[PDB]
Amino acid sequence: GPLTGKVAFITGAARGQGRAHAVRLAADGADIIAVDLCDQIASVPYPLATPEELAATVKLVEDIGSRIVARQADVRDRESLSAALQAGLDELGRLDIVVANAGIAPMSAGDDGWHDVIDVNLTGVYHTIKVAIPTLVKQGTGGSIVLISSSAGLAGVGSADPGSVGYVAAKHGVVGLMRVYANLLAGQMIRVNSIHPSGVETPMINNEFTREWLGNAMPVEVLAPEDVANAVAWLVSDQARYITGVTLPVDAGFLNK
Amino acid sequence: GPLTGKVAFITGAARGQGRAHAVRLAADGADIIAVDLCDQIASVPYPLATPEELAATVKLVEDIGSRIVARQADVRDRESLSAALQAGLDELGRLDIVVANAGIAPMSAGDDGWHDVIDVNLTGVYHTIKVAIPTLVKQGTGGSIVLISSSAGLAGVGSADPGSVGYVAAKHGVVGLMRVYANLLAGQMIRVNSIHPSGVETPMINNEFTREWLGNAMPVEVLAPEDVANAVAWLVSDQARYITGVTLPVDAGFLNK
Amino acid sequence: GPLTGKVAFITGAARGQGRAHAVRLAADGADIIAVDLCDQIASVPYPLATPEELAATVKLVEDIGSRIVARQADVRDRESLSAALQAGLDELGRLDIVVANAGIAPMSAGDDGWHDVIDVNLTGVYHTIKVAIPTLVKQGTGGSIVLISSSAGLAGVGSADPGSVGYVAAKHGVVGLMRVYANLLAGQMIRVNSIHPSGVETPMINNEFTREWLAKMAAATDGAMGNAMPVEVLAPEDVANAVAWLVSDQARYITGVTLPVDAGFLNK
Amino acid sequence: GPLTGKVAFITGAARGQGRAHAVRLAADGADIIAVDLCDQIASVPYPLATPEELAATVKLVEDIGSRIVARQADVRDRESLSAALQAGLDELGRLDIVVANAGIAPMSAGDDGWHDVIDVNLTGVYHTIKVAIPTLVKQGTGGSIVLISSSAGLAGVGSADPGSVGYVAAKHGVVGLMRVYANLLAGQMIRVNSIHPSGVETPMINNEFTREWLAKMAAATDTGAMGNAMPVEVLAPEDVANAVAWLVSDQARYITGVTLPVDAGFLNK
Ligand SMILES: NC(=O)c1ccc[n+]([C@@H]2O[C@H](COP(=O)([O-])OP(=O)(O)OC[C@H]3O[C@@H](n4cnc5c(N)ncnc54)[C@H](O)[C@@H]3O)[C@@H](O)[C@H]2O)c1
Ligand SMILES: NC(=O)c1ccc[n+]([C@@H]2O[C@H](COP(=O)([O-])OP(=O)(O)OC[C@H]3O[C@@H](n4cnc5c(N)ncnc54)[C@H](O)[C@@H]3O)[C@@H](O)[C@H]2O)c1
Ligand SMILES: NC(=O)c1ccc[n+]([C@@H]2O[C@H](COP(=O)([O-])OP(=O)(O)OC[C@H]3O[C@@H](n4cnc5c(N)ncnc54)[C@H](O)[C@@H]3O)[C@@H](O)[C@H]2O)c1
Ligand SMILES: NC(=O)c1ccc[n+]([C@@H]2O[C@H](COP(=O)([O-])OP(=O)(O)OC[C@H]3O[C@@H](n4cnc5c(N)ncnc54)[C@H](O)[C@@H]3O)[C@@H](O)[C@H]2O)c1
Repeated sequence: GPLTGKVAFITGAARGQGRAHAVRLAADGADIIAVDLCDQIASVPYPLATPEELAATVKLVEDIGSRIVARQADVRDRESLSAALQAGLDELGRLDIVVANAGIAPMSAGDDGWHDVIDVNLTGVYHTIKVAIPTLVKQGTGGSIVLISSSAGLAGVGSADPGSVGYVAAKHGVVGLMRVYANLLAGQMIRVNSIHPSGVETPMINNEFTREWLGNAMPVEVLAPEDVANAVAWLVSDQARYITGVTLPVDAGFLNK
Repeated sequence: GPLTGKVAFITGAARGQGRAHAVRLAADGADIIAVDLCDQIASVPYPLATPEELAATVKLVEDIGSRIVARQADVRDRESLSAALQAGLDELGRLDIVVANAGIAPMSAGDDGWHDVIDVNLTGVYHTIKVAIPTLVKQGTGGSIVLISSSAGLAGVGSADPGSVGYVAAKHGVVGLMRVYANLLAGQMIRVNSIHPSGVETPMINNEFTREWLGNAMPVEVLAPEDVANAVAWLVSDQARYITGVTLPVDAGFLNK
Repeated sequence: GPLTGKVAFITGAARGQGRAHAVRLAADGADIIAVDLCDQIASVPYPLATPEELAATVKLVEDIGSRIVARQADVRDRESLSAALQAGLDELGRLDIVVANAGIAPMSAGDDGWHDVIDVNLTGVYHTIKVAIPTLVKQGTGGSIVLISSSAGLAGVGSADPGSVGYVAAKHGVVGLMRVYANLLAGQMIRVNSIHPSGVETPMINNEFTREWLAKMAAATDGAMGNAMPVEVLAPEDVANAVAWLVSDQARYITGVTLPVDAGFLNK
Repeated sequence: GPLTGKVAFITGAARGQGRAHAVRLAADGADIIAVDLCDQIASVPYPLATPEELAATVKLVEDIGSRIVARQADVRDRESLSAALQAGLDELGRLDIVVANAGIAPMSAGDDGWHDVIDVNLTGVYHTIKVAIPTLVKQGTGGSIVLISSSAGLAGVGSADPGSVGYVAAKHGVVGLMRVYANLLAGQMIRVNSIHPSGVETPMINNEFTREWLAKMAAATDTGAMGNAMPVEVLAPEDVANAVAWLVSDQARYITGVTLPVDAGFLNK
C-alpha cells in the first residue's frame, strides 16, 4: 500500500473514528501505535471505550496484516502518553504519522465539563504533538501530524453548558496548535493540518444522553467514520506531500451553509 | 480505475495544470472533454497554448486509453464554450466532473489587464459552471465542480499593476462562486470546491517576462502540476464524497506562513 | 468635528447608504465630493436614484454646513468618474477619505445581470480606488479607503440567477481589492478596509420583489436569512456610523480588515 | 458622555491596556469595576502588576470623575472573581460592559507555561464571561462583552516554547468563546466580539524575554515578516482602548460575532 513501512500513532484508537483510522491506515500498509484511555471520565454522560474495544481494534488491524502496539494511556498525562509512545517505538523503531483523535464531549457536569474538555481536547492534543516531535525531527524523513478538530473549531456551534462552550474553545485551540506547528515544523518537511467533521456516526453521539438532549448542506444525515479516515489517509500519503497549514472541513457543506 | 465510466470537462487543457488534470483523471479511468483557447490574448506577456499543444494532450490521454473530445473554445464566450461542451456530450453521453482551470496573468497592459483577467478568470469560470449545470442536474447522479483559484484568492498578494490587482479580485471572486454554487447544488449531490495553489511550474510563470520581472513554508521552490492534479483527483473520487464548500490550499504552507 | 478640514469622495451618494455617509461625515466636519449615476440600468428590477435625489443630498449636506461638489457619474466609466472627482478636487483642493459605495443588485435579466453586477460592483470599485490613489499619494498625509462589500462577500448567500451569483462574486472580489490595496498602500499610511452589511433599509431591498425572493430563499432552506440579534434590518446610519469611526483618528491603525456590520448574521 | 450611566467590568485593569480601557471608558462617562491579580506568576518571567498600580488606576478614574470599585482577584479562581464583581455590583447597581483583558505571556518555564497560559488566557476569559452573564440577562437591557485575543488568535505566531504554543492555543480558544457566546446571547441584545492587537506598548511586549523572543522569531523567517504593514513599530494601549470604546457605544449597536484586528495591517500582510 501507499503507507507500507510507515508507522502511525493514533490516540482514541479503541473505537469510533480512531478505530477507523487504525483500520484504514493499516489497510494502506502502515503499522500502528494505538492508545486509548479505556476508562470513564465522570463529566462525560455517555460511556467511553472499554479495554475490550481496544483489543477489538488490535484484532482488526492484525487481521489486515499490520503490526500494532496498543497501550492504555491518558492524553492528559504527558508521562503516561510518552511511555506508551516509547513502547511503540521500542517495538516498531520509527514514527511517521500522528493522528490526535482522542476527545470527549462532557455535558451536565457544571464547570467540571469545562475543565475536562480543555484537558482532553486541547491539552491532550498538545501532549500528543509534543511526545512525537523529537522522534520525527531526529529521523529526518518528514512526516504528517493530523489534528482532529470539529465544525466547532471554526464556528460558534454549541449550547450554554460549560462542557459545550469548552468544546468550542478547545476545538478552536486545536486550530491554533495546527497553525503554529505547521510553521515550526515546515523546515523539517513535517506537514501539520486539522480536520473538521460535522457529525459522525460514533458513540460520542449515538447514546441515550444525546437522544434525550436532542443540518449539513448535502442531504446527508451524519457522516461515516470512514469518511474522516479516508480524508486523513489521503493527507498523509505522497499524493498530499505539500499540503500543510490547512483546516479541512469534512462536513457535507456544514461550514459553508 | 475509480473514475471508470465518468466524464470530466476541463478548461485550459492544452498544457500546464489543465493537461495534468486530463492525464491524471484519464489514468483513473475518466473520459475527457478538453477545451483551450489555443490563441493569444494581447495583454498577456507570455505565450498562451497552441493548437499543437491541445493535440498533444489528446495523444497523451488516448495513449493512456481513455476517450477524449478536444475543441478550441474561449471561456469568455458562453456560446463558444457551450458548443464545445456539447460536442463532447454528443460523443460521450454524460458529464460528471468539471475543472474550471483556464486562466491568465496579464501584466504591463494597463486596464486591458484588469478587463481581460476579470473576463477570463472570473466570468470564464462562471460560464464554465453555467454550461455544465443542466447536464449534471438532469442526470440526477451528482458530480463534482472544481474551481481553480490561487493564494491570491484568499490573500492580498500582488503588485499595483491592474492585471495583478485584477488577478487578486478575480481569484477572490472564484471563491464566491464556489461558496454560492456549493449551496445551490448541494441538494443535487453536486460538490463544489476551490483549489488554491501558490506557485506551480507551468508556462504561466516559466517564461521570459517573469524571469525579467524577477516563498512557501516548506523548503519547496515551486509545486509540480501533478501536485494540483493529485488533489483534484482525490476530491472528485468517492473518498471525498461529502467534501463540499471548501477552499483547499495546495501550497506548501504559503497561506499559513 | 473630528473630520474638519478633510474631504470625503462618496460614490452612490444620491440616496440610501451613500447619502447616509455624506450626511454623517459632513456632521463630523468633512467636505464632500458626491457622485451618482442618477439613471437606470435595465437589468436592475427596482429604480436607481434620480437627479433630484442627488440634489436633495446636496441640500442636506449644505444645511449641515459643509461644502459639497456633486456630479452625475458612472463608476463603470473611469473617465466619467475621474472627471467628477477632478471637479471636486478643483473646488476643495484635497482628498482624505474614499467610500466606494455605489452598487446594484440585478435580477431576472439573464446574463446581462452578471455583466452589469461585475461592472458596477467590482470594476466600479476598482475605478473608485484607482482615480483617488494619485491624490492621496501625492499629498503624503495618509488617508482612508473604505470599500462596501456585503455578507455575500464572505458567504455564499444568493439565488440561482446570474445577477445574484454575480453579486456574490463581485462582493468577494471587493474583499480581494481591499486586501491587496491595504498592502500596497500601507507604507503611505493609507488605510483600506471593507464593510460587510447584512440587510440595510434602502430601496435596494425595500421592494416587493426582494421580499418575494427572500420568501423563496427562506422556503428553499432547511430563520436562515435572519440576523442573530432580533433586528429585522439595519439602518443606513448603522453603516455610516461604522465608517465614521474607521476614518477617524480613533481607528488610525486599522487596515486590512473585513468588518461585518450585521447583527451577527455572518457568525450565526 | 456616550456611556453615562453605564458600568464596565475590566479584568487586568491595574496597568497597560486594562488601565487604558478604564481611563477611556471613564472619559466617556462609564463607572468602572476594575480587577487585577496584583501578584506574580512563577512561569511569567516579567513582573505582573502591583497593588499600587491598581490604586493608581483608581486615582486616574476618580480624577476623570467616574466612580470605581477596585478589587484584587485572580481570573483563574471563579469564586474569587465572582466575589470581586459582586463587590462592584453591590456599590454600582448594574453592569453593561465586560472587557476580558487580563492575560499573561509565560516563557522559558517548560510545561508550566502551557498550563498557566491556558488557565489565565482561556479559562480566565471563560470565567470573566460566566460571572457577568446572569446580571446582564436579568437586567434585560443588552450589553457588550469584549474579549481580548491577539494576532496569535487567528495566525500561528508562536515559537516552540510551551508558553508560546499555549499563547497561540489560548488566544484561538478566545475566538471560539466569542463566536459561541455571540450566538448564545444575541437574543438578549448582548454583543460579543474579540479584539486582535499585534504589538502594544506595555510590559508584556517590552521586557527582555519578549524582546529576545521577537528577535528569535524574526531570525527564523526568511521573509520583515514580524512587522506591521503600516510603518508603525508598536501600537499604543490607547489604540486598543479607542476601538473598544467605539464597539461598546450605540454607534456599534448591531456589531456582534466579529474578530476585529487592531494591528496596523499585521494579519493581512
Ligand atoms: N462524533 C462526532 O460527531 C464528531 C464530530 C466532529 C469531531 N469529533 C471528534 O472526533 C474525535 C473522535 O471522537 P469519536 O467521534 O470517534 O468519538 P468516540 O467517543 O467513539 O471516540 C473517542 C475516543 O477517545 C477516547 N478517549 C477520550 N478521552 C481520552 C483520554 N483522556 N485519553 C485517551 N483516550 C481518550 C475514548 O475512550 C474513545 O475511544 C474527537 O476528537 C471528537 O471530538 C466528533
Ligand atoms: N502557475 C502558477 O503558479 C499558478 C498558481 C496559482 C493558480 N494558478 C492558476 O492555475 C490555472 C492553470 O494555469 P497554469 O499554471 O496551468 O498556466 P498555463 O498558462 O500553462 O495554462 C493555462 C491555460 O488556459 C488557457 N487559457 C487561457 N485563457 C483562456 C480562455 N480565454 N479560454 C480557454 N482557455 C484559456 C491557456 O491557453 C493555457 O493552455 C489558472 O487558473 C491559473 O490562474 C497558477
Ligand atoms: N441594502 C442592503 O441590504 C445592502 C446589504 C449589504 C451591502 N449593500 C451594498 O451597499 C451599497 C449601497 O447600496 P444601498 O443599500 O444604499 O442601495 P441604493 O440602491 O439605495 O443605493 C445605491 C446607489 O448607487 C447608485 N449607483 C448604482 N449604480 C451606479 C453606477 N454605475 N455609478 C454610480 N452610482 C451608481 C444608485 O443610483 C444609488 O443611489 C451597495 O454597494 C450595495 O451593494 C446593500
Ligand atoms: N502587549 C501586546 O503586545 C499584546 C498584543 C496582543 C494582545 N495582548 C493581550 O492584551 C491583554 C492585556 O495585556 P497588556 O498588554 O496590557 O499586558 P500587561 O501585562 O501590562 O497587563 C496584563 C494585566 O493582567 C493582569 N493579570 C495577569 N494575570 C491575571 C490573572 N490571573 N488575574 C487577574 N489579572 C491578571 C496583570 O497583572 C496586568 O495588570 C492580554 O490579554 C494580552 O495577552 C497584548
